[PDB]
Amino acid sequence: YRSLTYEEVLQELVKHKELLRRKDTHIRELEDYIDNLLVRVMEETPSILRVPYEPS
Amino acid sequence: EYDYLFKVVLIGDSGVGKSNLLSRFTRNEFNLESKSTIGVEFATRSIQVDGKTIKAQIWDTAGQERYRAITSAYYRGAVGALLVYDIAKHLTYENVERWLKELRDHADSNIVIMLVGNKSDLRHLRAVPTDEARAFAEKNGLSFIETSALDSTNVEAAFQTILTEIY
Ligand SMILES: Nc1nc2c(ncn2[C@@H]2O[C@H](COP(=O)(O)OP(=O)(O)NP(=O)(O)O)[C@@H](O)[C@H]2O)c(=O)[nH]1
Ligand SMILES: [Mg+2]
Repeated sequence: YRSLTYEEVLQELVKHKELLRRKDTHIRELEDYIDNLLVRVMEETPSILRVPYEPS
Repeated sequence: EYDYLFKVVLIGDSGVGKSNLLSRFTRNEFNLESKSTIGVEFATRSIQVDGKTIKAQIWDTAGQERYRAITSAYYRGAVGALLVYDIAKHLTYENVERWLKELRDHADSNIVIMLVGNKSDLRHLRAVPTDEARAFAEKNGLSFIETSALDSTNVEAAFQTILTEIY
């Protein structure tokens, strides 16, 4: 933590911004997958999305 | 069985209390630590209104994003919609016209819409005057009600009204 130089916390800030960008990208990929899957579930077997879930 | 099966959708900004309105109506349950809804789901409740038994099929999804791949299927066959805002957050009310446009663009012309001001329990934090929202609803031909999923006020009345107004 406080053992790092100014230049070293700057590089770490850079590193964590890169990373957080990648995590946001991944979240969007997961969200997209979910929505695309759900379109098919909703059109084909919407009962799957019921709460509580009852299998057919 | 039932005399009628009505699909109703919940819409409105993230955080306004859609999922807790659903849980309160269908199970008389409320969760203070509820998180943004992932995916899409529905829950059912049968009720006696006007001497008829209506199976209400209530759909729910997060309101983080107005339009998604699931939006058309979400609105498809829906005959009722609860358009919900948070009385304690004026921004959620400002966005009501945007949600109304999403309806007008993707739902049936004859969908019955009920404007719902939720979190009425937060009296001390009110940011949307009742008269303001009621006037908007009137102008736009929408029924209007204030609810609290937390303390249960008007939750059944909101759903009862819209289900009634679909027949
Ligand atoms: N005080 C108060 N808090 C409420 C009320 N209804 C819901 N909340 C709280 O508001 C937060 C969001 O509720 P939630 O139902 O998850 O909102 P949502 O509209 O489903 N969110 P999302 O669209 O992102 O799924 C939660 O902490 C919940 O407990 C209410 O009537 N009063
Ligand atoms: Mg929700």
